[PDB]
Amino acid sequence: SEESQAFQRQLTALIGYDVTDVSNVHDDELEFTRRGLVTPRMAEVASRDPKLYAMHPWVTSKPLPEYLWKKIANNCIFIVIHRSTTSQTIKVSPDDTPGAILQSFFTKVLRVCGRDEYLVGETPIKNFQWVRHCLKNGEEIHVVLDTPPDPALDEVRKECDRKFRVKIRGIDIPVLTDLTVFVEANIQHGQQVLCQRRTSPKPFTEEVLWNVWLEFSIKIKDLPKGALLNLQIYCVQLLYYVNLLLIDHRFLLRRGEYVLHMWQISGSFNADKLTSATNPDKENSMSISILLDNRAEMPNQLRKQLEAIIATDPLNPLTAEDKELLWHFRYESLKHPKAYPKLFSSVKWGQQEIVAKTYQLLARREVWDQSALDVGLTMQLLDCNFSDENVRAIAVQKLESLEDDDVLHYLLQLVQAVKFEPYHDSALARFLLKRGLRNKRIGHFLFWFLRSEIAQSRHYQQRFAVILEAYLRGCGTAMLHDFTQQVQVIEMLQKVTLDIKSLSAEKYDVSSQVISQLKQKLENLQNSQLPESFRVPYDPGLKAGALAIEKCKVMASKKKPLWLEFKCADPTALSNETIGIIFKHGDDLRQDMLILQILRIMESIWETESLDLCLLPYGCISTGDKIGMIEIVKDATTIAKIQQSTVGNTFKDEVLNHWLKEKSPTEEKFQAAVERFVYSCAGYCVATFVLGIGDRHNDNIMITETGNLFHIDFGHIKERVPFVLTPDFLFVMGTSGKKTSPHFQKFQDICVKAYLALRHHTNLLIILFSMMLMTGMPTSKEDIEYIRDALTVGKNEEDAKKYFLDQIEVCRDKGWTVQFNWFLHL
Ligand SMILES: COc1cc(-c2ccc3c(n2)CN(c2cnn(CC#N)c2)C3=O)cnc1OC
Repeated sequence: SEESQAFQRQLTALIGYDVTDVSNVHDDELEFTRRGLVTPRMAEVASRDPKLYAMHPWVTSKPLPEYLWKKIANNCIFIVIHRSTTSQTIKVSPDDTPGAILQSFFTKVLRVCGRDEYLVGETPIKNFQWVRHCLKNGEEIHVVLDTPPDPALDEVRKECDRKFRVKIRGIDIPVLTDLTVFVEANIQHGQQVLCQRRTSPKPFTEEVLWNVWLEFSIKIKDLPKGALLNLQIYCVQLLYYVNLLLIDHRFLLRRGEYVLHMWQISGSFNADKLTSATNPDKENSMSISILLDNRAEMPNQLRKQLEAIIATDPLNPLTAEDKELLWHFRYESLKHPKAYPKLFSSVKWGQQEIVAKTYQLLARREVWDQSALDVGLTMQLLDCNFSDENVRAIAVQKLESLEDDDVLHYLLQLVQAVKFEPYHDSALARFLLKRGLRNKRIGHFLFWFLRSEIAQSRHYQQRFAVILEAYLRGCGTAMLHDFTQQVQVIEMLQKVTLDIKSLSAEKYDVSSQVISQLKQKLENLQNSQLPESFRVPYDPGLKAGALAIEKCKVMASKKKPLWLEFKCADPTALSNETIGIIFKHGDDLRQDMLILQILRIMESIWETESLDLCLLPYGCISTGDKIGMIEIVKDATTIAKIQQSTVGNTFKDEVLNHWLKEKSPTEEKFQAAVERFVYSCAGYCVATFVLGIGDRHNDNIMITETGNLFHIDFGHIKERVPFVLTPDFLFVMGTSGKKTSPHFQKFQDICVKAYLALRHHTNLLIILFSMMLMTGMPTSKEDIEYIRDALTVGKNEEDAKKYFLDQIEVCRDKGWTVQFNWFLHL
């Protein structure tokens, strides 16, 4: 069972989709996966330590960077321990374990003050990510000595040689000028079309019957597992598509009569174009009716030709000659882990004997299994180009080597790669499931990532809902309760936002009656509907309480987002500084998340070289359909507001440096803010250029009261500019027009340092950019090819440097021209 069904309805409301539903299925694949995921779930649930699971220590194995070492040049770290009224400092060694620190206190568990963050485990104090954050931001480590959480709170509820042929019967649309239509049928494996047959064109009426056998060149014997029957309707524009796996989840050849509801084309290779899901909109979609009733040493010239192809970028095209060379010299190629994506692409997957030879090659995998982990290389074997389950599994096996900290870095992109999986049950989906069940911070973000996709994609909601349910059946009752609180808040907040948008007109000014109407709605919610407290979706250590209703406003944007301010539910909190969240409707925040995540990856790439470029990747989490939560960075303003304070537009190079010294109460702070500005500006010019999101308006660029520059709103994105480096930015650097400056020559120094460092991880970035465009930007070959030129691929560090320095010179030669042209719109 009775309560066994009351739990499934809880699960459904938490997921945002009912997995028990068989209304849009043509086989048991979803149900088989739903059952197949119980084993890996139970295995991980039974293997995790309960107390370390409860305290989820956020830690790293990585060295403490050189810049944070200067911050503690004394070899002594101060930790202040609180208990009721008492608070006492303790001199600690960076290498000390929290247990050894605790020993020193009791001679005279640890929880971060105001956060659900624990400094527990056999890790040194220099390796805790909260300690590193204090070091970087020049903060004092305030901790409280309390009782550990009880693990009983994390408990789980007890659970032939013939040619292939397809008969196409016809097509039917409920509602349709007098045009012409035909059906194109493709045998696809990865992005490769193994065979293509078409029907004769028939007039485009609402019922189009053919009754034709489409006999392909491929033998049934030769059909590879994970091959798709891609059925397309053309009129020459592609209007409809649908896919069918030819070999099912139990290795059987697909047979019988099918009535498939198809996807419409709107306005190129999207992840949506690969889905095995059928369109659930039965009343308005197009349907298709089908029937299935079926060694000497290498010459130097060649080794060099082979090395030159192996060394090449992931977006460099492999010619037939390259593919034959790679395939012929496959045992030499196997010696290079970097050759693996190229070598697996040179395989004729439509030939059973070649696939067997490929599997034989995969068995001689000592040099791959030995090799150090390259995530960029691993991600390449997980994109749209690899559809083989054994090729993909060797990538997933490399991921198992990642520490939890690295999982969170790639998690979003890893969840998106599940879209490229032929089957619902994959090594990738099981890996994500196991990692989320092991660490609460991974499971927290995995929930929201999986949820954002269920609510915004019809193409993949069915697969992601089976993965979420498998996670939510193992995360444990406390985790379940947290998600419940969080989902309740978002739902009532979404309600409020839609009502606010409706009252307002299209007029620039947000009505003062509307901002009062909001104040009344938020008061009528807090009284008996809204939960007393919830975990912040984009910062799960941080718990929000009751709204500060007098601080809540509607932002003067045409999407009318909600500026919300909450009290911190934690009594031990160091400050009375409110928690600020932007609740926005209309924008699909997945793109923003994807860009904000690449920003974090670029920060790690930089850390690898002891380089800190002070980026500010603010919290941003897609919570549902066209909705989400955005972190409000406290003590921050837009460059456009600084440009409207002393100037007051309907600009001036002076105002920024003027605003910085006005905001800094001391000279050693103002100059620190100027270096912070020059590093953050360098960082954002570099990051923004390689991503091609450089040409921005002053409005979408912010700065903190500490000179920390940061771009915002990457949603959407004649005279062009590579990045934003307007004369006001140059004024803080102490220059005008074409003039040298100690800070400016240093800014060029940081840019080149940062740019050449990003170029050291070219492959990782290209693959992430491509994956982002494929799974989050609904793209073409040209749009993807941008980053190749941006990262000056195949070029030496000198030519590459001459490129970025000229980019700086473009912004200087253009001044405020492109900036004013942005304002000329308004
Ligand atoms: C509403 O549209 C967006 C805004 C931001 C964004 C992010 C951070 C901040 C803001 N907007 C505004 N803001 C801010 C303004 N004043 N203060 C200081 C305070 N309190 C903070 C931020 O920190 C990010 N993405 C968006 O669209 C996808």
